[PDB]
Amino acid sequence: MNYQPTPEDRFTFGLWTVGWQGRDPFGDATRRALDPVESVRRLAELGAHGVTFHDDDLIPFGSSDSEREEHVKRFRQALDDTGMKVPMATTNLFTHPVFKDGGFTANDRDVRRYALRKTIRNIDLAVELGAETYVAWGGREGAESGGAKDVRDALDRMKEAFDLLGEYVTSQGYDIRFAIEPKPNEPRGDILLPTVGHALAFIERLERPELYGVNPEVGHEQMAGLNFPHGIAQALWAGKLFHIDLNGQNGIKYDQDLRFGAGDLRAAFWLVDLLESAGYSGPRHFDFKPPRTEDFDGVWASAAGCMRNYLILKERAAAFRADPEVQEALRASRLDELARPTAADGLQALLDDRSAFEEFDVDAAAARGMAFERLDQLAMDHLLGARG
Amino acid sequence: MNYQPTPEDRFTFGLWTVGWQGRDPFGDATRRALDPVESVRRLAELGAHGVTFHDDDLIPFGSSDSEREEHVKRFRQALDDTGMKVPMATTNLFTHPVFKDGGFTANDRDVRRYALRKTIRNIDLAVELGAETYVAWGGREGAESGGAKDVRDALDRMKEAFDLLGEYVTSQGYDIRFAIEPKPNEPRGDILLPTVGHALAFIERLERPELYGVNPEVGHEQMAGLNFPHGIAQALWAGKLFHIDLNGQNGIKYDQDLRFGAGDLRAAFWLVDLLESAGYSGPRHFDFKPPRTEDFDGVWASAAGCMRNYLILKERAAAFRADPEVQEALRASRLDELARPTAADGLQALLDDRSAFEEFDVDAAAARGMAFERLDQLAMDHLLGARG
Amino acid sequence: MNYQPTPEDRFTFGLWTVGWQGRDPFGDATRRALDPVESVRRLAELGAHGVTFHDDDLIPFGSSDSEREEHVKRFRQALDDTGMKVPMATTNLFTHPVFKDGGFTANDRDVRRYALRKTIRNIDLAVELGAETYVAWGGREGAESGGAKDVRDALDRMKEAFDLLGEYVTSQGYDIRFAIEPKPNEPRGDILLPTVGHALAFIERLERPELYGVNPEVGHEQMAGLNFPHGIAQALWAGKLFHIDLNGQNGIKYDQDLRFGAGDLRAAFWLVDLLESAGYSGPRHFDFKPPRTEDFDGVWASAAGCMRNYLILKERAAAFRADPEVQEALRASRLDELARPTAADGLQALLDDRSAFEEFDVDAAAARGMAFERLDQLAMDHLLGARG
Amino acid sequence: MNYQPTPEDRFTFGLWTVGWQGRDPFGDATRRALDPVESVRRLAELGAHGVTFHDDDLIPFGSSDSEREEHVKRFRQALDDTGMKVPMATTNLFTHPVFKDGGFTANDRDVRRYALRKTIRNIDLAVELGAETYVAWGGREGAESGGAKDVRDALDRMKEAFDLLGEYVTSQGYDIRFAIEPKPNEPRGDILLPTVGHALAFIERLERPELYGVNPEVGHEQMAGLNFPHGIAQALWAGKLFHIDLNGQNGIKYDQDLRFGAGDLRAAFWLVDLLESAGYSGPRHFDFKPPRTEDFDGVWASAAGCMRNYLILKERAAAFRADPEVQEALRASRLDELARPTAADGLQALLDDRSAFEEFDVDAAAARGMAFERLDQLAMDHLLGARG
Ligand code: NI
Ligand code: NI
Ligand code: NI
Ligand code: NI
Repeated sequence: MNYQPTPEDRFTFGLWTVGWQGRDPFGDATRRALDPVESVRRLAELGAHGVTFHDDDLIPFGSSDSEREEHVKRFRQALDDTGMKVPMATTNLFTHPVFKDGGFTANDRDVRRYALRKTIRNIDLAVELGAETYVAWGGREGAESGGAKDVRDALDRMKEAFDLLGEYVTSQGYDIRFAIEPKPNEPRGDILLPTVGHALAFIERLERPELYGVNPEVGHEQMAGLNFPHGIAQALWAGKLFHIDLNGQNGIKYDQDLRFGAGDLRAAFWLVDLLESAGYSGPRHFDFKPPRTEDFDGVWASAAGCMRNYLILKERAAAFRADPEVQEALRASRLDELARPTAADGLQALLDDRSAFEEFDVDAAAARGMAFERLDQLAMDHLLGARG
Repeated sequence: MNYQPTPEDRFTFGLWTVGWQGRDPFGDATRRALDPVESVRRLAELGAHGVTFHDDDLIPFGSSDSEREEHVKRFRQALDDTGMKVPMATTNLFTHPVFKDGGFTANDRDVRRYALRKTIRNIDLAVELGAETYVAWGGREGAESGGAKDVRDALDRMKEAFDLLGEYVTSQGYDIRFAIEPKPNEPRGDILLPTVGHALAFIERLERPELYGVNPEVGHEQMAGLNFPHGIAQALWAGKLFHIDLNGQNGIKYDQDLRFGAGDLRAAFWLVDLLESAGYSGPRHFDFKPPRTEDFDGVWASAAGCMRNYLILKERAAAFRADPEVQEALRASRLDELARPTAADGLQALLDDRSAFEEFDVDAAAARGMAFERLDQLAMDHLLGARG
Repeated sequence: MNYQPTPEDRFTFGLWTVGWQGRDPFGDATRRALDPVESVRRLAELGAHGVTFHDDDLIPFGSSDSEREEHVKRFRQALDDTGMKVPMATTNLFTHPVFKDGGFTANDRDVRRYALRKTIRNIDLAVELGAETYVAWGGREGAESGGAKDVRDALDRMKEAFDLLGEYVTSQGYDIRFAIEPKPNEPRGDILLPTVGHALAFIERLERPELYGVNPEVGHEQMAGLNFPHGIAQALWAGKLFHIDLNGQNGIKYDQDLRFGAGDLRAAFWLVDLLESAGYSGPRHFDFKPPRTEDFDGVWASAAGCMRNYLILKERAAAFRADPEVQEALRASRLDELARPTAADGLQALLDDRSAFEEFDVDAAAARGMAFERLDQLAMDHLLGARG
Repeated sequence: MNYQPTPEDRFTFGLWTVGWQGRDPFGDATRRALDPVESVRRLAELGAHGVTFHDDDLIPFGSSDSEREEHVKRFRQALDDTGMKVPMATTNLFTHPVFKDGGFTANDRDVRRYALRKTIRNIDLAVELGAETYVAWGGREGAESGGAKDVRDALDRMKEAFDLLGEYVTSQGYDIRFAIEPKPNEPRGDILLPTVGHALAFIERLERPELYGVNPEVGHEQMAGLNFPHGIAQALWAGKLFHIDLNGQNGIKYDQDLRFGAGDLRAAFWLVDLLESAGYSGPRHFDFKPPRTEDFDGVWASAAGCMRNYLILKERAAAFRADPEVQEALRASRLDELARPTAADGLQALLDDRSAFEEFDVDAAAARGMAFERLDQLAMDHLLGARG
């Protein structure tokens, strides 16, 4: 009755997560840098399936074409030695001062062209390493003040950028899809496409919408006070959940990036329930930061904790849905009726159906209790392993 | 140099706004009810263009077909006497206990059919009164707990509802469009389609998307900590801003519905700037509540205040955009460059353009300051009428 | 290994909690009213220790002196029949329209005098029924706008009110203490004494500070995004935690009043840990609302759930502190060193101690990891009953 | 009719504000470092009264006693050359990795002793430079997880630290007072003494309370969604506002530190109104950050903007309080009655006064409107300079 991860569980980590040195807006690094090769090795030992990277995590900004080759070759050798995969890659368009007003929607046109070239270069690298998903997080696309950015022009520029990227992968014959990662704020005062919904809407305006989906992050939707499982359900409904980032957040404040399971524990339970129920089959990626209070031992403890907490929640959610008492409570709360069409009989039969209105007993309907609290206490008992 | 509204300004109010009696979750009504006919009269005297209604604001729930006719005829006479119009109408699907688990996405199928019949009935009434926009606010669509609602099934049901409504207006030959009004929470723990972005995305999945747009509300996006002007810009970009609701909100807390201009005053300034600049031509609707501390004199003072504050902001934003010093600062901050295509030369020329990457001087670009703070202080001076 | 409450567990409920009819700002009551006598009976059957009341919960506003006697006598008989106690009482100074601008700090002086008389009358009643704690929640003390309330004058008035109440109980020889209940907002735009800290500070300015403490509520501090267990620790440190209100809240939004255990589950765990560890011996009072989706069966299910979730958390926290692996991790994280004085040797020895500064090896100290993540994963394993 | 600051206006800035290089959690510095001597010079040219510093802003961490002397002597010469004063100083106990778990409440006892020695050393320096106020911001005192910190022990340690500091300044005969600066979160998950109220309460438990007050910051109380002017009024009421930090914040999110006037503009108006009305006579200190989008020209523009926006608000608030129409509206809203004692006649006369209860006409009182909306629209007109 234990919780050891296997590469079959598809757990992945970014190089930048366990390799975060602990620098925050008020303080210096508390840990030395990690060689990517060591991270790949340590993570493989913990049971992880693969790793992800920003271009600049793997190849130091300003590297010569040959230094580049050397960096990649060592990385590739660590992957061969461990069996680790690289399912996703992304571009760093936020750290260098040149991106201080954004990458794809910077006001300066020459910066936007440069942002696209830096991206295209890394897409080729990611296809070579086998990635299937290319993520875009526009961390610097946004503003601190109202006049600094015309948002209709900036969306035109954002669409222009993504359309060109889609032209490029289709012309090269690459099999890779894009995933946009929303965040409402930080480091910009307000960021463009702030939530899963804004990114889903945007995508429908691209030339080839089928090439793009979303990469939602637990803590990001919670920084807007939103229900993350609800957001994920809408993305699944639209057919657009191409990737997901897992972590923990305690409410509306700075982006904490705690390990998965920390923060809002019940939201984590309902998220795992939904992913496993909908048969989500992509990576379970952790975008998190071991607190700067920790040494390297606490770093690996924190990474193990991410995977452990997913597997415990997976087991409690599976026990909840398999419990006959729970299946009866779902029927008592009429979840089965929610799944049936309101009016498969069609508009005309509905208009002619007097039991839908003229003779509907509104008082008897209103008196029916929904029985949601007992259902929710059953879900609580199961999460806490208190089923008696 | 004053600020009197005229019916040309297209200011509208819901019957439920100035007619709110002051009941809140912790206290009794502090004001008597208003006859709709008196509200129409008082508002006409204040300079308003028109009024809006929920079915149940105008016709008491449970009214006989003849009481109904009487209520409508008196209303129509007040409109004829004053020249007031009715540009928008909506359905009350949230007050009656029968809607306690929602209208279109209630778990009980018979409640969902009833919700659609109650709606269709009011669409006919709204077309008779001349409305051009039919608003839907699903205030009860949502949940307090994770197991109570499968969100993929509920979105199926929501889409089913809106598709049927669109079939009905097209079969009747009615010229009316729908506008969905998002809200993140309250009165449900979490509400479905919580933000402008989620509603825009949803619409793209309907059978006839062209029939539907959004009706965003200032306070609702701010209850999620989001930038309302940014949200409106995205709706304008998508061609979907069919209506708008104006009011004030002080941050993330219960829905305050203060008069427009109250709450976040700078957001109000940038919103007015954007609406007038984009040539938004629909109603300027106020969805607000005079505080329950007030008597009827304070009610009409609060309603006048809404319109006054819009006209003052309109004048300050127009002065800001006409100021030659501001047009020069916009150029200094490269807003003009934001509006130009990144790569009208096409993908291949970009890939071959060495100044976009191989020979891009990243250090010189990064050193360019954006000059946003002086621009923002110019916007502040103009808002405060302190231009010297 | 089960979780049945007994009157020894000191669980109490307000009449207004299970008796809430479901009216919210957007909808009608969904449940009939409960007779106080039935609530006392049902709660006794569930294992509760006692009940609490507002004056107006027990005696309808505007009751004649004799109707009053009748209401009290029936109540007293239900208490005798069940063994239930009344440890706390409070005043309703927020529902009647007369309190729309507050009770003790209303701008109208005659309303403030009336507020004090209504209070004094109920203190006598509470002493007769045996209450030991008199709670004050100034739900209407505050403002929607900046000019409406001078806050220094209002604090003068608040202090005046509480000093007079203390003069009265000391002159009558009553053994009862007062507890102030903070809330940051709702129903007023901002409420005075918004958090536990503001109320603790205020008390130190009263004539007889020893007579007053706080009654913090889980959801209220969380509506300000604060850490409720931290807040409770500060109140315990000051010797001022005279009572506590338990419930659940999902983040910063309207006051949800969910059952205890719902909302932020980890905060609930750390709260129970602290109360049991500090030996808090007052009532465990639930101030919560069964969702309006529920019928009376769901009401009693929700109330049982409050007590069940406390007892489960109590058992997991006790298991955590008794676990030898956890006691070793606490030592590894230096919690033992936190409890020792920094400088019991005194100022002069510290100034003369060169190992505190001149010869302190700052680099070796900084490299020590705090081991907090493993400790926190041990706390998680224990909460989820996953200890292996 | 313009807005030029003079040293009489008592405007001050921290060295760390205009000298912030632009490093944030996601990106590199965008500006070179500033020599303290140049900042003192540039600020003097802008009209500032003085500067403040952390020990480590002025003397690089790890400096020899002689390098120290050199740094101080150049600084002192810049002060002599410009006439600038140093009214406040503070300690950096948050940047160095040694303070990763706090300074005064770190779990490691040797770190806490070192924190006190680093502090005492800087108090002597501050007294030499003439400061009157010594500020303490415990940015690292707090936790990311529940078990990492026992908050009652940590408050014991915090009190121990401040008592020793007070023993030291009294034994040295120094005339300097302490001011504690609260913040609810960031960089720790939750920080101890999170709001003005918590710090006021804490102080009352110190050995010599009269030596300590608060230094509230606009953005910090707003990160908890609180009303900053209300908070300042409570501090003034307690006699404890020894210093204040001014800046701008857009709601509940990461600490933005925008220039004063940005963020919530109406809160800024009511704050200035209160400070000038209560005769606050300390420094008007700006703790803010010029956005990293800016070059040095935008840095000085942003600093000028702080002072300009204070002087504009000062003029609008003074015009509001001097307006006879406003004085009449204050009387109409009964602000004059708020300032009168509720019961100067005493408890016994109140108990015997039948007009306070037996014969109080509650219905007539309730019908009185408070007239707050017209008052608030007068305040808006004055702020926008739209008085007609
Ligand atoms: Ni994040
Ligand atoms: Ni609203
Ligand atoms: Ni509450
Ligand atoms: Ni700050």
